[PDB]
Amino acid sequence: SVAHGLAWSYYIGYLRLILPELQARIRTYNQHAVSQRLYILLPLDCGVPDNLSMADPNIRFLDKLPQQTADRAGIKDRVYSNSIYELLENGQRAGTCVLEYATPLQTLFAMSQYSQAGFSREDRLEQAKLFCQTLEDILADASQNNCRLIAYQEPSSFSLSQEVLRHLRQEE
Amino acid sequence: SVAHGLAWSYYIGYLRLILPELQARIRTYNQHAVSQRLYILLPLDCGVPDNLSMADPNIRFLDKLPQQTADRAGIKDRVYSNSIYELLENGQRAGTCVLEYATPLQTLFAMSQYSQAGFSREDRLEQAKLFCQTLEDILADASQNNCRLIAYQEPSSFSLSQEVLRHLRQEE
Ligand SMILES: COc1cc(CCCc2cc3sc(C(=O)CCC(=O)O)cc3cc2OC)c2cc(C(=O)CCC(=O)O)sc2c1
Repeated sequence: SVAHGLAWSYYIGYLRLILPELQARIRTYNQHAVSQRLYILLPLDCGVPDNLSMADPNIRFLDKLPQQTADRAGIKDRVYSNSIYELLENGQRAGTCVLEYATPLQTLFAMSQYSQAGFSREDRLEQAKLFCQTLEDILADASQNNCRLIAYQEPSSFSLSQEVLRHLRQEE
Repeated sequence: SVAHGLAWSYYIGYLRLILPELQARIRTYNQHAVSQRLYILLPLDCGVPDNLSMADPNIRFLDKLPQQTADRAGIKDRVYSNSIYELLENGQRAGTCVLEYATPLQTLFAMSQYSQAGFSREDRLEQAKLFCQTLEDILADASQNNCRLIAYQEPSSFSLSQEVLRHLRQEE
């Protein structure tokens, strides 16, 4: 309901707008190597920290991609900013990619805390799963070649960098 | 459902982040007069053009506000851009304000066109109304002093600039 709408809104209002322009931005950054594809982190616990290096020190901020701008609903030159991270493994750089969390999962988290939202805290997991499955279904028929969904459930020793590396290595 | 979630997501993922910083950005622009408050256009027909001057020539782009940046879900310095418009009336500048459409209304429009979205085209109006009422209910208890909702239904001679001016003049 909320998850279904969030997945559609994230796709329509964000991914549909950045993904067609992403490959050219990465090619530009590389010519001035960062992997292609936006790697989207989908923690099913809906824990969305703003600083990726805090979630895993082995996920190290490298640089920002050149920004994309577009006139969007009266916002002239609405800016789309994306960050490049290096993934470390036993002190070695193992991968470089454009990475971010899916921000609707932070909305699901925050909504469950507001009494007026009518969203119970114990419904978070079911809604996160529906969000991930819906987004997967959208991207299958859309965008798909320009991004990779990294959905995961934390157990208490978990490596976020290893989770991303497993997806990055699958691309060969 | 989709409208309820969109209203909550627009508030949590956007308005909650820009509205506390808005007054300082407008004060800065004025000291270097633009009205305070973000004026949000809510067309119940869900018609969201990207260029405001196309919707009404009497709504003239003036300048961008200084951008706001924040680290957001792994996006370092995620940029929030907002545009300042002058409102004209019989060739006279009648008001100056930060104006944009609510982008979730463009999501409602686009969702109704995608077969996979399970959203019928004839449900748009009911969903737009629910989105506007929910956002109003959120802002009443939140942010409210930093923005003004301009919800309207087009009839076939309508002045968008006059609709905004009526709200702007109410602020005195
Ligand atoms: C219009 O519907 C959406 C929905 C999302 C999913 C997250 C929740 C949310 C985030 C944003 S961010 C936002 C704006 O920046 C306004 C202008 C614009 O839509 O581009 C509007 C909304 C509305 C939202 O819920 C409806 C989204 C996420 C976006 C991002 O820019 C990702 C990074 C971030 O969340 O700040 S644009 C965007 C647009």
